[PDB]
Amino acid sequence: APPSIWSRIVNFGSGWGFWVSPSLFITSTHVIPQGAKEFFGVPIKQIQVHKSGEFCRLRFPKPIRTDVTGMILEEGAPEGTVVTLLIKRSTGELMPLAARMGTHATMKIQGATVGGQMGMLLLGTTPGDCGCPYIYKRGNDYVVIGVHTAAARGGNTVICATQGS
Ligand SMILES: CCOC(=O)CC[C@H](C[C@@H]1CCNC1=O)NC(=O)[C@@H](CC(=O)[C@@H](NC(=O)c1cc(C)on1)C(C)C)Cc1ccc(F)cc1
Repeated sequence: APPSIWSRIVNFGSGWGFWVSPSLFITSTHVIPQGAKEFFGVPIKQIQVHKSGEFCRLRFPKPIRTDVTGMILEEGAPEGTVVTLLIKRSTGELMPLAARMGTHATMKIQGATVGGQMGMLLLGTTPGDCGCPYIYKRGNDYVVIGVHTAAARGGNTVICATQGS
C-alpha cells in the first residue's frame, strides 16, 4: 500500500487505529483506552464515540489529521475480494498481510456478538494487531472495509469488524 495510507495507522491503546478522514478515526472496541480523559489532545466529552460491536468510531469536533484526505469506508468487501490487512508492529515494521474476504455475518466470538466479515490470510496476526485496517483498491480509490478484531486459532481465518447501516 502507499505511504499516505500507512501514515493513517497510529498506535492506539493496546492496538491501533486508522484515520479515515481528518476528523474520523476507527479502531477496535477491545483496544480503545477506557480510562482516558482525552485522545489526541481533544477532551473525550467533545469526541462523538460510536460503537457497533467491535467497530469503534471516533468523530472529532475539528479536523485533527489535516494532511490526509477522506477515504471511502464501506461495510466489508464483496465476497471473494482479496484485500490487504495493514498490520503495523510495535517495532515499527510494516507487515502487510493479504487476505481473501468471505462471509459477512453477525458472529459469536468468545460469547460476544461481533458484526463483521470472515477472511482468510493468504507470518500471521498477533494479539497487538487489533484496530489495524483492512484495505483494498477499487479503480483509483482505496477503500477501508473494517478493522482487525479476531483470528481463529488453528486456521487462517481472521475477523474484520465492520460498521452496520
Ligand atoms: C484486548 C486484549 O486482547 C487482544 O490482544 C485483543 C486483540 C486480539 C487479536 C487476535 C489475537 C490472536 N490473533 C489476532 O489477530 N483479539 C482477540 O484476542 C480477540 C479474540 C481472538 O482473536 C480469539 N479468536 C476467536 O475467538 C475467533 C473465533 C473465530 C470464528 O475467529 N476467531 C483467539 C484466537 C484469541 C478478542 C475478542 C473477543 C471477543 C470478541 F467478541 C471479539 C474479539
